[PDB]
Amino acid sequence: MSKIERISAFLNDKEVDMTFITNPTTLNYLTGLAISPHERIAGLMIFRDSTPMLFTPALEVEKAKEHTSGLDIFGYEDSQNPWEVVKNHVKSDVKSIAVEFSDIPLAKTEGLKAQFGDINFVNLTPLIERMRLIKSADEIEKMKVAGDFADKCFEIGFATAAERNGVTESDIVAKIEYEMKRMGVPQMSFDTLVLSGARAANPHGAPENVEIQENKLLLFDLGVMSGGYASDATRTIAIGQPNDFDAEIHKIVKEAQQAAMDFIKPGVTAHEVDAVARDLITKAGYGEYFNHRLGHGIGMDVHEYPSIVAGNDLVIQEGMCFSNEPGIYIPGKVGVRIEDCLYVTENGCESFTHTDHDLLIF
Amino acid sequence: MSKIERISAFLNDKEVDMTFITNPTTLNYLTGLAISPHERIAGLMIFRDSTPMLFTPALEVEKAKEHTSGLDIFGYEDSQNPWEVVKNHVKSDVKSIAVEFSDIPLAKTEGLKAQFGDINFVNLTPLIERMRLIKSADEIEKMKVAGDFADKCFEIGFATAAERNGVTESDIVAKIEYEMKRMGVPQMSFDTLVLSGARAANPHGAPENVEIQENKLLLFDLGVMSGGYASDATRTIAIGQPNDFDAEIHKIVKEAQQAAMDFIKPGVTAHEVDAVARDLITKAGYGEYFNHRLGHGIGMDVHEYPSIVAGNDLVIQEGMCFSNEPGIYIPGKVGVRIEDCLYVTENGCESFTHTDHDLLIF
Ligand SMILES: [Mn+2]
Ligand SMILES: [Mn+2]
Ligand SMILES: [Mn+2]
Ligand SMILES: [Mn+2]
Repeated sequence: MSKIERISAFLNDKEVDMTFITNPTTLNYLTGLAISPHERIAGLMIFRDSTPMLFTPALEVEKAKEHTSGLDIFGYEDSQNPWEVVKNHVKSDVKSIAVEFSDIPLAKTEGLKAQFGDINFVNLTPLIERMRLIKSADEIEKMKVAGDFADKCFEIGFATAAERNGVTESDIVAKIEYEMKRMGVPQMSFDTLVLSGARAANPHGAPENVEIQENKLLLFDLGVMSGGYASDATRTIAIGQPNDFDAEIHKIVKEAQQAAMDFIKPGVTAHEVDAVARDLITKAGYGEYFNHRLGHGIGMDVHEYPSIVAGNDLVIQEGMCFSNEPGIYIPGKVGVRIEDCLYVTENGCESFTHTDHDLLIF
Repeated sequence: MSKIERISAFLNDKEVDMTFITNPTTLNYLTGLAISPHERIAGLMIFRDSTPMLFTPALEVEKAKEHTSGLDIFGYEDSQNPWEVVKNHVKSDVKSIAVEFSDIPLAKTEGLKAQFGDINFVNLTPLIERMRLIKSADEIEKMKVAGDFADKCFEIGFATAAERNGVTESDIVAKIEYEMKRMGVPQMSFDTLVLSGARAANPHGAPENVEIQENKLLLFDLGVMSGGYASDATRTIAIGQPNDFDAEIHKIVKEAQQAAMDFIKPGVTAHEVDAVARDLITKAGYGEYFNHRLGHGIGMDVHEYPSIVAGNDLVIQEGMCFSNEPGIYIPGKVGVRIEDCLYVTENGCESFTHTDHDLLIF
């Protein structure tokens, strides 16, 4: 039964009067409508036993009532005090409101207190996070579209680097984001990374206007937003023939990531999935250089639940989405990472990106 | 008054004990420290008669003394509770705090209340907007740098559309932003607009993957961020030879804009600046199709003060920075806008951009 009926069940169980939801991502997940309120006010109000209302600026009202359903919509003009309009549409005794503690600024809560009195505010964010851990088949299709665009990014990026003739890290970044803009993509899901040689072992490194080094490795970490959903992936290639040491580090990381991918299925635990990759790299003598958890969740944002880390005994179940991204980073010498995100099926998993994992030579 | 002296005199006049300033653009504006703190806590604290203090995360502590002087800097470890460090470091009594009411979220004012008690909060933002309304000489150099980048975008945009061969509005936008990226520009200051023929008359049109039209006009509205400051301009050209109706509409807009630039100087009012261009368009027979104010302010953002609009009797002063952008939009037929931003000198004004204003044919 619907997300809205789940939130309304929460309110009765905890004896809270209504919500006032403000985050534009949450608003899109819950209503289907992507709204950019910027400076003005917009809120979603859900009750224990009454029709949910949706309060927007006067200009967005008609757009909103063609592209949502089940909602009671009304608005306000710059000539009005918005909290007075809201007050004129709620005629009950409000003594508690559920809001999102990390998003709602002081002006909104004070403006709200000025009408309904001395409110007791309750945090709604933990329940929203929990509803997002399991994805529907409809959600997984959209994330598959974002994955296809991440695969095109690699082909364009490898080809741009192989032309040499003075090409730099920033030159390659710009060319990649040029092609995505041409195909209609609205933005990247995080800052695009292209790092040459020893520069790939720095955890704070950033693409700059430095020429890529011959006979060294090149790291690409990238991702896009499409239809409100995200993608994330990493691949490490070679520019000319590398030396024997750097090719052996790449083999270790490669086999470690494929072993975690052949192990994931419902019934195992997050701790166990981290351990497959980490034990393999530790047994080979490079444990002190794999210094972060194996993976993180993904969905509308690039960083959600669950956490694939030690000490987490959560049971993996069908529908979850998360990243699988081991690495070895050795300062001044070399750094390598290989990354996919995936979704969990009834007897296994499938990955969102398909580009080759081997050490290709350009 | 230095900027710090100005905040503190405010506190003595209003009987407030101290500040907790949190927005990173404000932080940069007041001290020269530009940091991106994500979810960790940073705060600037000024007093009525006592040395200012600055609270940052344990990382940023010594990159903070790189860029600031005269401030007692100190930090906190991820294993610590930040508001506790703040409470044990402030050894005077606090019952009231000045903050930025639009920026500071609920979790942070509740974190402060649990350490200091029942705080009375007071809004500092009206004062920052009054300090930002007049620009210093150093601020104007940086805005000129951002304006030159906008002239370079026009050179690139005209050339790309001259090539024809099926090029579209969205092809043209991608090439503009590609080139800015290669030069190290962090981002644009708003969504770039390229609109062809009758599509420029839509008040809500947007670049799309459709071929530009021969023998019609083409509109370019664009700007960048550089060094923490913004820019904004518009030009309108022709693709092939235009018709006589569209060329006379361009001439009317050209003269209206140039007329307002020769009028602006200290002493006149904002209402009078709007009327100079508006009367010219009205007397030529198209007043019904000039349906927005003549300009807005510019600085760190593109949406600040003063407002150039009927009814605003504010007096213009040396050092104010605003836009000058009349236009005519006739549904189904044509749209033209021409736009510069400017700074007011001791006896006139000067423009931030220099690209030609005439109707050029590519
Ligand atoms: Mn990644
Ligand atoms: Mn990742
Ligand atoms: Mn403007
Ligand atoms: Mn503009």
